[PDB]
Amino acid sequence: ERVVQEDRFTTIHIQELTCVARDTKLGPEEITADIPNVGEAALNKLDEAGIVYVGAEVQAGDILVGKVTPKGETQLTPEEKLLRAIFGEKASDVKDT
Amino acid sequence: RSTGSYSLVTQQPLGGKAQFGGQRFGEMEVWALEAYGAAYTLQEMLTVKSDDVNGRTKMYKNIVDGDHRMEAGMPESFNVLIKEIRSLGIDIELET
Amino acid sequence: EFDAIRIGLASPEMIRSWSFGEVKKPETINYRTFKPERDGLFCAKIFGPVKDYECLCGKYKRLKHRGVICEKCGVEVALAKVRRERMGHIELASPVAHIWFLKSLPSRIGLLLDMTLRDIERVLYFESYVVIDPGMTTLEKGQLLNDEQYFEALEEFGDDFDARMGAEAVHELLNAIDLEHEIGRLREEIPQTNSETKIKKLSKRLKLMEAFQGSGNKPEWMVLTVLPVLPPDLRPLVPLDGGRFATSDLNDLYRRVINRNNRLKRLLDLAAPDIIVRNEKRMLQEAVDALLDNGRRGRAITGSNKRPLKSLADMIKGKQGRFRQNLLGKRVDYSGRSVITVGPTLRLHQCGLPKKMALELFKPFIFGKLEGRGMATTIKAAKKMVERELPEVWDVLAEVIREHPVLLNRAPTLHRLGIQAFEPVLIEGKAIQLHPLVCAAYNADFDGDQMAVHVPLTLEAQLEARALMMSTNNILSPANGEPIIVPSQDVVMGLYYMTREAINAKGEGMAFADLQEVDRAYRSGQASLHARVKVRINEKIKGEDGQLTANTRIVDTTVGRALLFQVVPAGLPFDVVNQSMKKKAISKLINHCYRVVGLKDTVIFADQLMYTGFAYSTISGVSIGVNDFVIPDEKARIINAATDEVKEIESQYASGLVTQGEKYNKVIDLWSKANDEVSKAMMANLSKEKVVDREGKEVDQESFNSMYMMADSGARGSAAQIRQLAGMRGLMAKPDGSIIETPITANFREGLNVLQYFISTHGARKGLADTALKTANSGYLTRRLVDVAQDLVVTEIDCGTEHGLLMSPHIEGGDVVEPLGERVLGRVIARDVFKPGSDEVIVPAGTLIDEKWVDFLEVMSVDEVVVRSPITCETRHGICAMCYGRDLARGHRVNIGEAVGVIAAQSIGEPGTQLTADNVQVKNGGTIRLHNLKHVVRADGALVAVSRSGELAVADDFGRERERYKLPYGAVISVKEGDKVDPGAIVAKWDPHTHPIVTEVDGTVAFVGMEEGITVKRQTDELTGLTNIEVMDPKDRPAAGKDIRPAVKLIDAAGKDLLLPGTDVPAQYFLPANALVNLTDGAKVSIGDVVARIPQTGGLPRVADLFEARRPKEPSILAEISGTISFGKETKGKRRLVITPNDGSDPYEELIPKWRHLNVFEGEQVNRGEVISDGPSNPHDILRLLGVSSLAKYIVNEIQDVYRLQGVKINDKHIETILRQMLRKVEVSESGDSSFIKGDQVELTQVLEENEQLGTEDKFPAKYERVLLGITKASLSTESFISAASFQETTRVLTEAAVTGKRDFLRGLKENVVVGRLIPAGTGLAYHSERKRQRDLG
Amino acid sequence: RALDATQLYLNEIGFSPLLTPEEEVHFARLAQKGDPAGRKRMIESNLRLVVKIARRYVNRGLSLLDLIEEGNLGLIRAVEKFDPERGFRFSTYATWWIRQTIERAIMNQTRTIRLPIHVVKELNVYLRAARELTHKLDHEPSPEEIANLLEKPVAEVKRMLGLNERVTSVDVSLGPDSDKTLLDTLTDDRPTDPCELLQDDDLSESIDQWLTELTDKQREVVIRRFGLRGHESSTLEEVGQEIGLTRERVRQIQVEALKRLREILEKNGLSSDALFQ
Ligand SMILES: [Mg+2]
Ligand SMILES: [Zn+2]
Ligand SMILES: [Zn+2]
Repeated sequence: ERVVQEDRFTTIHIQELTCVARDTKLGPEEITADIPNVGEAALNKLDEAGIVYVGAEVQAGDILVGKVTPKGETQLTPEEKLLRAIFGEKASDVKDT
Repeated sequence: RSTGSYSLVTQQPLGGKAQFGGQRFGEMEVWALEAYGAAYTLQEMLTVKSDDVNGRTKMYKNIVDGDHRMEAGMPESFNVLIKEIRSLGIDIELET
Repeated sequence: EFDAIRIGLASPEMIRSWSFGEVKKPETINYRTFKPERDGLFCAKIFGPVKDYECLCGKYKRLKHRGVICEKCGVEVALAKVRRERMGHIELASPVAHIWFLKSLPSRIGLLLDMTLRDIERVLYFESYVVIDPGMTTLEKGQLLNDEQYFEALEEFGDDFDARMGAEAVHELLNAIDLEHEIGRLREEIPQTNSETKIKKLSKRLKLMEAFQGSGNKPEWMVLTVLPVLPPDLRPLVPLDGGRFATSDLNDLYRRVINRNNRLKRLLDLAAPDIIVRNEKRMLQEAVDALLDNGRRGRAITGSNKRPLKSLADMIKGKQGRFRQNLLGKRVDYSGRSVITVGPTLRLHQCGLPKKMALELFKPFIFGKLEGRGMATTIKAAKKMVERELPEVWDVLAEVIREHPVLLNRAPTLHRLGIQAFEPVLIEGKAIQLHPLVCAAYNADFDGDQMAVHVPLTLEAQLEARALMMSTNNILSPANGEPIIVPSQDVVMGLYYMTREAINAKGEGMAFADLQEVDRAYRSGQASLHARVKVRINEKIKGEDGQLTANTRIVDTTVGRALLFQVVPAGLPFDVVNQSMKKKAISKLINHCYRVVGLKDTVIFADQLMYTGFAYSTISGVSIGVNDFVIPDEKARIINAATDEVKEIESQYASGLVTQGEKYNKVIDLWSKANDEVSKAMMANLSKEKVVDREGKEVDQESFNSMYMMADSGARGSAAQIRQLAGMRGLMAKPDGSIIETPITANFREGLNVLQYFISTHGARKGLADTALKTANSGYLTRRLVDVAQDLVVTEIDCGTEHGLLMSPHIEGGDVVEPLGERVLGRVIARDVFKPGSDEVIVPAGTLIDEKWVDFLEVMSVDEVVVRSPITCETRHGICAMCYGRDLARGHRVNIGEAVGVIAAQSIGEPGTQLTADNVQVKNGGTIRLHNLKHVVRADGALVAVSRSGELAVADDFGRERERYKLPYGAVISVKEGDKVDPGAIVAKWDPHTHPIVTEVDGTVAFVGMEEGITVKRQTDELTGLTNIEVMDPKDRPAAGKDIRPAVKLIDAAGKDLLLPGTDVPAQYFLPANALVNLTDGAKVSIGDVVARIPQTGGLPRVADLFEARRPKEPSILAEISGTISFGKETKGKRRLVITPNDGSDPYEELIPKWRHLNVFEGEQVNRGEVISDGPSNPHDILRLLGVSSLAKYIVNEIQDVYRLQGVKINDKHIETILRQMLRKVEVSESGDSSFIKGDQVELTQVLEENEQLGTEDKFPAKYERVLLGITKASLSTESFISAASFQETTRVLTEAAVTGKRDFLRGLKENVVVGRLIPAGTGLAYHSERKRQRDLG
Repeated sequence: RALDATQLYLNEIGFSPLLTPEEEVHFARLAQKGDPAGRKRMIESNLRLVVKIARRYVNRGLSLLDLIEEGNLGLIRAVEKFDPERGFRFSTYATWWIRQTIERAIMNQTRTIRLPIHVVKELNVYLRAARELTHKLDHEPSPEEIANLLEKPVAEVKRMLGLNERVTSVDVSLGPDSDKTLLDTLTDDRPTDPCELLQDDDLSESIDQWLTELTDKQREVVIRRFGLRGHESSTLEEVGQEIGLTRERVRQIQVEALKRLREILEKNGLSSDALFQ
């Protein structure tokens, strides 16, 4: 345990994660700060542009950048629209990516 | 891995959803099970764990219900093989 | 639910039944909207809908509309999954010929119409004309018409003439094939011919006619007028990222055919002439041909792409087909992998599993346990509890894995033990904790190796993992009877140091009242771990049947041996732990413990040895240092002396005394002698160096050295590795194959030079690059062995046969290398063994020989036993349970349903990665008995041998043969028969240089025609060194005297003619070249006269070439009939080996080449099993000339010699199991009852001989002869076409099975795997048995 | 020997001699009344010219045999549709229909997704104008600088260039090693996971079962609005027309029954943060 408490064989690994914004024929992809079906605990780490701050501790499953894509002809299931009215969430035509 | 996405033509596990696929069960591991007496362990890993639309979905419902016996059905690797031989002008059916 | 998957030709009326619509347009989808267009390759009207329960228009999109079909733009409402089953069809305007039935090894269309393959290709391309129904014209149906010859036919005949060209002509030639009439014509024209060049052509054409009659396939269906369309989901057109689409290679092929079919349909209504319409019909030929298969005479389309194309046939062939890709691998669920890690606290039946992997593997079992316990109401809420890792989820996961075993397997699965089941326990970490004892079967080291996990779901698979695949069940090897789970190097090191008697130690001579006082004295530090003490022990004896009697005695042992007896079970005595406990002694104790106390007390005893070995190997801090590799002080006196003995030779090389080759063998054999002298002087100083003091003395005991203990106990290291650490390294090899003159006189402790280290790199990379072939060649051998012996499975309980092969111990050499103890252990006897007395038998009947019967046969003088073997079994379609035995992982015999053919191929292919005469003298003392050796006693008191089929044996006083020596022809025998031999003295002498001769009778013999000027030549040596009649060569003879040969005429002294008994012609033998006549002309000895003196690859590819039954590069020449052989003409170019049978009247003449030096002479009688010319013999002629008993003895003993040299051991049942499948086909010698001249299976030939005998026919003249096939040709003989399409060519086995209507059953292993059914072997035998008695019965 | 489907057709059309420039007048007048004697000789004499025209479209989408056979479809249409009252020439009229038939066939049998003849004609203009601009002087092809040379808007050029399908093949080995295919790595969006399929069936059955644990009148108005119990989607005024028989009373029970299922869902372990987040 001395070689672990003294930080002998500890190494630093740098990982790169890229997010590209293409131009879908339905609509272009833009980096924003509005995400559907999320809460405040997921948008506090982002900024007014939609990218996390430098130096923020990110856990497994956190959002790095904001990106939504416009969708058309979703054909929502009538059993699904009854559940959205329970809480009161508005219908948004943007896919979370 | 327990479940995940499957391929288009052959309904086999694969990656692409921030997760790896499954363990490939080659012929060397089949001979090891054939050397044993495990006939139900070999059929389970070939039909209900891969290439079965009605087998994987109905086996998952059984594990939650409590009981689990078998769901053989027919592998998708053999259903596609029949439709490809028939397209070559060669008739092949099941006499039963 | 289905059986007998049949395959045949597709009729145009049946192709339209599979289809749900006809495609007319070549497009796929619309450019604006991504919807399937109508009457195209992608059409929701013909095939299924795109979306789930919704049409294209949208008038019906609910569940209540299933059979209602919209009329405006909708389709039949379905589950959107029928797009994999719906098919189409394209009604072609012109017929197209199938290339699968046209371009193959046999001409399916050519042989059916008696036409050439090239000539058919000429008519199908609209180049030549053929005649239909010639009749009363001047030409034959086989005669074709040209462009200038056809115009003349309509002028002279006019009537009764019809000629066509193209695919409609081939379709017309098959309309009037007259199937019920053509066979009647072939039956009356086959027996008229006699040449074999026409028998194989008319019979191969005849067998194809009966195939098209009983199967129901009409010859008209070989050419197709309508082709099916593959479902659209099998050729998907899916989009990609960025709006880009991706299609398959079959959409453009299907579009190219529709583009040319619609163009041909429009070109027929415009009244276009024949010049333009014949080229369009030609394009439609290669358009459909390129769609079916690629690589034929029709080049595939290649546009903006490198690879040519991927057609329909390319999806099931080409090492990448869908049928072959699944046979080599398939991804599964409920799996995972991680690195392995040793766990010394785990039991044998359990392993370590991380908590992060157990949450993912057992996820469905947690969702069902949370709802049943009441923690979650729905499955959507239970899934969120696992993502948060709530504390109550760990209590649920601990309950779902309590009795649920998991499967662990390593990537290289060489044998059965590669997959074992364990009970997982939750451990903290990310590495799989593996048991240290199961590391030998897995062949897994802790260098970063990974191990895959699998979870059995059904309780049928959970019971198979506990009762069959458990780690505690397979404690013995499936190839031998020895335990595979044995203490490794780290455990055997602690058990060796504990039981290691010392001369003087602390607490020596004290007495202990029980074993508990020994531990109490050792833990207090008042007694050494190994000191000579005396302890009273209470042990129990299991030697008595059912009586576990206890005995209390006082023994004289050490302290460590008494502590080791605390873990020994009650059934074993104390004498099993009084030794030093080496690795070979512990494995023999676990094997003896398994046969006495059983399995439950053994799995808990092997765990105690691991705990005791790990505990006492840590107390003794054994370590390797720089002073452990002791160097003998006399090594410098041997190296400096050997270096001076080479300096005196190099001076002789500069003087011209020795040559280059003579000096090479002098310095190579010199350093090899000095290397063995250092090795024997190093082990003497390394083993007996520890000195002690007992009441005042200097006594030498065994060395307590770390380097010596690790090699003596057998933990790690051998004599070849300690030799390179302390002693000299020796002479190194070379990739060319030679040995370097200068050896490596330094070891690894002192260090090597720069040149000495560069030399060692030659053999280093040679062994590393050899491992790449050891995994590629051995893997190809174990795969070929499975493809042959996969269908073999135990099906019958008792065959009821008495045939069997004789088993005798290997007495070759001085001592028996493999006695009858392990050669008969586990085999059922075939015939009752008899004592030397009368009416007294040892075994009552066919019984299973266990360890209790081996010693009962060793006390008696029984040496031969007739056992049962699979190669002699009579069970059809399987192997008997009593003919196999009990050599497996279990103690009892084999059960019904055990696939003994797969465990036999894995037992041979697993150790494949480890594979690459002047005089005789009796060694021991005993009587001398000779068998099958007819000798003639001379007048001096010596014996002369004339036959070579026999040998000399040394009979023990008990009556057992323990030494066997082979004697050449004319070997003089010193001792007589029936006398006590002397151990160390000669018994007979031979002459390997010059082959001696023998004389039948004495008399004044003289050379006839020996003028010494042409035939022979009088040679004289220096100082009268040679005074005899020396023969001359045939090339040195004259041109006129070359026809005459020197011959010796034997005449009696009285003058009467002397003739040998049993032969009409006298003993007139011609003297060959390079011969010397010791006896003068007119005077010879009474017997034993030498008139003429006749002067004179291993490893893995050896076993692979031996199973293939290949002929060697220089096959040996053997005799056919027992008779007097003779020579023929030599100046012609060959050698007529004539032979006259003395017992029967049947002369047989054969020819022999001249470059093969013969070893037989003229006038000597040879037997049937005698060898004439030296050289390796193929296993083919040994089966015909001797039989099947001699073939099974030669093959098994030749394969074992390759495995016994490397140290591994395989039972003989696994070699005889593969040999049974090779000796399966039979061949008939005469014709008249069979169809062709070739042979068929012996299972079908035997079932037909019983019906013809006890039927209308009296005799059975249709005999047969056994033939031998390799592991490549015997695998092709498979009645199934599903399994045959895996290892053979797919496109070749599908065209043959289609034209014959081969209904394939699923009564094998390889067929039920790709289909998805249960296998007949193992637990699946109860499923196939309960269905056979309910299908063919009530 | 060596045999091909190309030279076998060219050798058959090379044996017919050329038609005299003064003999086609007798065959053209006979073709109007209808006779299979002059039409066979007129088309066979023009088979040597369709090869030189088809050889100009080299390295195109169609093969050589498909271009020769497509040009022959216009020859029959050119002979049957003609007028010999001019008398100027006859070979210059057949090459107009043969050349027009190649263009209509090279744009309909080349791509997988078929493009109509009205949008495919203007597409070749953007591809022809982009070729000359890229080779002006060390120029790189791009869609920004081409919008000014053709006076096209920025949003119009991005749609014309993007209209080209250019479909790829899934049976191609990705990378240098030919051991993996593109089709074996693709996934589907319509089918789902076996766990997700059971998850949707469980929640659908729990929603319908929870409706029974309420009033007998509150379950009928909710089943008619969203259409869960085998009904279709409707509005509030349609349900309160005949079945409801109220204007604002139906809207009052709808907001109370909406919150009645909210409390029974949170107590069932399915809160808003677990489903709606
Ligand atoms: Mg390793
Ligand atoms: Zn519709
Ligand atoms: Zn038997």
